[PDB]
Amino acid sequence: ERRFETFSYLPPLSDRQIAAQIEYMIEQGFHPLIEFNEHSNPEEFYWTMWKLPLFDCKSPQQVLDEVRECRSEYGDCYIRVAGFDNIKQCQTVSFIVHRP
Amino acid sequence: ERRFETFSYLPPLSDRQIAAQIEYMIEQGFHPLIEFNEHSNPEEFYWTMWKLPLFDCKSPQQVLDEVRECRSEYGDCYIRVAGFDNIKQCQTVSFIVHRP
Amino acid sequence: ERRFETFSYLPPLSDRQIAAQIEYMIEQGFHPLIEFNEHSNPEEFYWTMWKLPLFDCKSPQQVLDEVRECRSEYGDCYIRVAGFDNIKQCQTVSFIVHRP
Amino acid sequence: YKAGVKDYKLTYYTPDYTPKDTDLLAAFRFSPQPGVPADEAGAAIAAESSTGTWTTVWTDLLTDMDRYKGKCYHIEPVQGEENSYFAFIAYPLDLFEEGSVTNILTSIVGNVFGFKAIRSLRLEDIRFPVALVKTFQGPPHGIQVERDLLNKYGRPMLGCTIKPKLGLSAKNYGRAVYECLRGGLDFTKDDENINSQPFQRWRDRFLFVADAIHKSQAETGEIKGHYLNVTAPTCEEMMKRAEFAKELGMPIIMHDFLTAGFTANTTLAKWCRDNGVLLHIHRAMHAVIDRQRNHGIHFRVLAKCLRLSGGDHLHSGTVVGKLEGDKASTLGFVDLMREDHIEADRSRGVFFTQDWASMPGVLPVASGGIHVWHMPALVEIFGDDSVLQFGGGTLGHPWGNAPGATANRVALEACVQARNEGRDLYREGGDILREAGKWSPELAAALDLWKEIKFEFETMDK
Amino acid sequence: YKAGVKDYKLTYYTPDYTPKDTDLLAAFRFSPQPGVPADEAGAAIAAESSTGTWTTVWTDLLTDMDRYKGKCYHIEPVQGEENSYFAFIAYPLDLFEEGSVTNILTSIVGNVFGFKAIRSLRLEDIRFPVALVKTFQGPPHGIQVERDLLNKYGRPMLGCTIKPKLGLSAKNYGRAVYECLRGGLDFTKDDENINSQPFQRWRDRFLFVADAIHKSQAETGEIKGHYLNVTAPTCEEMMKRAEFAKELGMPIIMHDFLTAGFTANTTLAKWCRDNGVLLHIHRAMHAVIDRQRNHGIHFRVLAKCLRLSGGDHLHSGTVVGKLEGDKASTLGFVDLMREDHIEADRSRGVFFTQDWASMPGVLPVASGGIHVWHMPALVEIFGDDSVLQFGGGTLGHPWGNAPGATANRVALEACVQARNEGRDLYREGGDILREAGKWSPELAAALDLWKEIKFEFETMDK
Amino acid sequence: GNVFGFKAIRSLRLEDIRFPVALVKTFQGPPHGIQVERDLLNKYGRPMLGCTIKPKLGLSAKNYGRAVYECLRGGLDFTKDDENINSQPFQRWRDRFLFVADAIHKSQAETGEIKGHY
Repeated sequence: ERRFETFSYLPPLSDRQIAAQIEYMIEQGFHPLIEFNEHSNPEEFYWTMWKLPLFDCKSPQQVLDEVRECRSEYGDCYIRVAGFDNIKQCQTVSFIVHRP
Repeated sequence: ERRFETFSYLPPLSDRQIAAQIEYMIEQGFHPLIEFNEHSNPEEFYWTMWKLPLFDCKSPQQVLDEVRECRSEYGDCYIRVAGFDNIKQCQTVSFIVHRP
Repeated sequence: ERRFETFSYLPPLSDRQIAAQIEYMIEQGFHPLIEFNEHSNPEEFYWTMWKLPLFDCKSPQQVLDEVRECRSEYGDCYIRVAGFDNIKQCQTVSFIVHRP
Repeated sequence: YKAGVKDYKLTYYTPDYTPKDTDLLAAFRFSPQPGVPADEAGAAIAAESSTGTWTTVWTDLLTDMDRYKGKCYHIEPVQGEENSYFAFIAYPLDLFEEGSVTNILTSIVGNVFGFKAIRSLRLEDIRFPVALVKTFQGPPHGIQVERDLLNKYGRPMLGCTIKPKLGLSAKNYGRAVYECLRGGLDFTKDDENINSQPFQRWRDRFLFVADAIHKSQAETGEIKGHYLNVTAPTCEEMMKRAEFAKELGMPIIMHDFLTAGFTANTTLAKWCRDNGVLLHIHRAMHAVIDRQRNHGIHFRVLAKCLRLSGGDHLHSGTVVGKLEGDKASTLGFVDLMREDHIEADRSRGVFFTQDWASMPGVLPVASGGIHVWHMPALVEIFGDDSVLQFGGGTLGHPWGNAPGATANRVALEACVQARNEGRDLYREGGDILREAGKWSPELAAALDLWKEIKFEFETMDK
Repeated sequence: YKAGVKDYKLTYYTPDYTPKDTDLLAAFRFSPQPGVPADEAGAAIAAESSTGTWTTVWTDLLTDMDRYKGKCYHIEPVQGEENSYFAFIAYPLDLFEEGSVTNILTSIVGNVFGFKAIRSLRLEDIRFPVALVKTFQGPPHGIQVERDLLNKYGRPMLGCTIKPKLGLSAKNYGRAVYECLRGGLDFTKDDENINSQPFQRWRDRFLFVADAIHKSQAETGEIKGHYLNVTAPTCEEMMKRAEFAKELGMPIIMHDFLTAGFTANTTLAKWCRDNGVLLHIHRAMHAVIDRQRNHGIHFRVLAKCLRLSGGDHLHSGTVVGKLEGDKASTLGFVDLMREDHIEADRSRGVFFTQDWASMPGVLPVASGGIHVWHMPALVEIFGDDSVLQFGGGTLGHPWGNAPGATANRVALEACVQARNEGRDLYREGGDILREAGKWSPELAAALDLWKEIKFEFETMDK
Repeated sequence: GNVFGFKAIRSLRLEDIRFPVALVKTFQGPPHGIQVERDLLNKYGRPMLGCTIKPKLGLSAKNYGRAVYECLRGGLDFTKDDENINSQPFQRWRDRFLFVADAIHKSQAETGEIKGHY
């Protein structure tokens, strides 16, 4: 079966664990980012972005609502969440949230 | 006529000018050195040394006596005087004193 | 002063010391060889040979007589002796016996 | 000019001297013979390394000796031991050649170690001034660029070693590699001494490994690599092997730095930077040079030298594994390896404030004698940015290879998630592992079989 | 197939085995932790070097392990010490790659030294089978060809180092070399750590040394040479330096074998054989690796490895000098270096009969802290075929350089003549030296000045 | 690069640059320097002398060589080509190089002093 990087061998993640993941994303200053894509080749690097990184994050419910909207409009595509760092300039967290 | 480097187009230097030369030699802390050689090719760099540099120089007459001894023992060879610097590591003054 | 390889710093060797050289030659099984030459350049390796090595040497007086004969016939040339080894296949001792 | 023998302590003992931001410092731990004053011995260590000689010569007066001479500016005793002292030595920058590690090593540790007046000697730390560190090339890629190229975030990288040491032909090597790749692993390695033998030539091994990697990557959907060994007798042979490794499109190769030489390693780092292939470095022979406590070279100096020469991956001990390593020193020199600004802390084995000037980091690697039960504690010590290789932790699964790889990956990811959620790894590792193995039978089997093995041995280097 | 952990001693302890003329043998001296049986430790030593691992995997059954596994066939206790034993180990020939020293070193001493179950370990000797030694290149020229090319017979060769170590410009370097050469010496050498510095670039040093060599050779009438250093950070740089050294017609160059790596050294030996320029090998860093008695590598194994890789001159201690060396071991491994057939003799530190199969010899070299009074005894120990280098024995002459060179040459000639005639050097050396110095004032001055210095220090390695 | 073309500035001029040691250690530096040049050319105690060939252009190869030889034999040390002489229809670079080399060799043999030409 095709696999999709880390956290891809666990049974599907529950919403509460995703909320904990997001709060840990915000805890040390990483900012969220939402990407969607049609294909899942392993030689492609860039994915399509959605709005901008949410610099004014104040609660996990905001990012959860944004992911819900992302599924609402483009549900027929792979949808994933990444996290960004502004000190070392390198993303650190990447996992798949919405599978078709 | 074959020339012999610096100070080689003048009438022969008198002894008093040599003494003044040597005084300026020792004024800035340069140390004398005596070389004698047979041929005067312009592709040869090294010459045969005589004793050691006179680190305990106290008077021009000492180097004059050294040149006199050098002429006494090897008068059939070109005899020249050089000066060394201990901080810039490169010699600065060179001229011919005794011609065949 | 021009030098002539080994044993070129001593006063000329006496005959008794040459005899000592010869019995040392024969003691470990080296054989003598006599060569003569005109020039003494250091860029030349081979020298002209004189008959054959004396394999059946029995006394140093024989080598001394051979050197005397070589001086008698070709006295106007540098004359030297050498020792040969038949085990390791390499000459070991070489020195000048007749200077000009 | 006055010739003769001259005592050292009058010329090479200046405690009023102050280090500059340009000078290069070194720290020695030494024990002298009875009847030898400590200060004279320290003067000897300083003098014999830069310009010393047992008798003065006339040429000594033809240069400015005071500008170049090494200096020993601090001698202190260490608590708890007798006739053992620390000596600090400083060198001006005009002493060394730009951009060469070999010259530095020869100049510093060339002759001093064979001195009569010293019972034992051991170099401890080296401070690299910024003006010198700017000259060197640095690691070919670093950490950030490697992570970006390989597209792997949020978890430590995983690896395994092919077993046994030798005995396999090319096709079976490829078969084992393919089976281990498809289970859920990322990296697999050739073993240190496999270069080219009568039973298995190198070209066939390269070809079969490339084919297996391609097939597994197509099957699963993950960027998968494998270290191809390159260690060769001559520069030409190593260059040829590297060119062939590039041609097939493999993304990573390995090399032994200490046993092949810093010259070859530097040229390989330069070439692999020019052609953009990741470099993996193995620390073979290091046990010969760092085992003892009183004689030899501590590993951290070699780590700094390697980070100067070039390399992305570096073996760094296992703490709880089968090879010698103490937790404090391991953490200290790991932080020396990765970070950019490290302040002095004698508690962790670092002696001088060292700044790298934005030179990229080098990934540490833990390998040797670890299994599933070691996952939690390990993840605590290293942090996220690390590569863990299981020697017998994957192939030893009684179900083959793929079940072992799957169990290893699930265990590691469960530990990273447990720390991610906010739990304490050290205190609850057993519970996390049991809960993780509740639903995946392979993890449960590995946990059941490999809970009885522990390695608790006294540390020689204290 | 049955996975799990297994004891080593049940498989790798065969005292009935008999060595063959093909197998490669090694001897270890080891001291284990308390409570560890000796046989188990020897089994572990032979295990982790060839195929062993802490658990058994399925792939172990895919090949004929018994054909490749190492074997430990003799463990004995050494008299005078406790918990210290000799362990002999044998390896089949199919373990090693033909014509490479790096692979042999990595396979033998790669990981065993870092074992937890061992308190101390030291490799003592290596036996090279003929079938393997036939593969390697051997020294570029040897002894006989070198002597024939340089046209020097009947006396040991002489040399001198340029001092101070660093701080001289190019022209002063050339002048010092010319003065040292015209006095009557044969070789002058750069120091070990002079490669290229901000004060003295390499091209100017090469040019000026070449000019001095040419002028002195024209003046005196004897073939004179000089060791030009080559140690470089990359293979390309070293190749360029070698090409330039060839272009000017210099007959000899030098290289640091241990600190640059065996790969670079092998490629340099191959190039030197191809272009016919004599190769000089220095022995830097050796004191890091051979100093202690319980941990490290004894020098003679490095000497054998170097003789396999390639080299004409090799540093070999001084016995009475300022560097560590014991008379028995020095003589034993010197005879190991030069001769062709050597039988076992435990009194000289050689353990196995070794045959070179007509591979040419390598000239030993003694240098460091010697002067005129050491001439007789020295000539007694080494024999005729040797090269002696005086560090401070020539430039330290109170009359400059040429008087020192003349004194050295007269002293060496007088000693070789005294032994040549039939006198005993050891008992009459003072009389020979005084008689020789009767007529040449320089020798008398050197004898008068340098009779008060003696280096009598206890030997660490006993 | 771009600062000099700004609007809010009527005039601008860079005055000095400080190079940190960490950066200056990277560069190659001059090929030889002063000390090595003086040692190679064997000239001490006096400033070096030089001369330009005039007129600017219009000389063939042989007249160029003759002028250089005549000026060199008088007691000078260096003679130079002029800035814009690279290669023209009246005088190419190979002939000029050959003739200047011949003149240098002959003058050096005649006088006994090391002589050069840019």
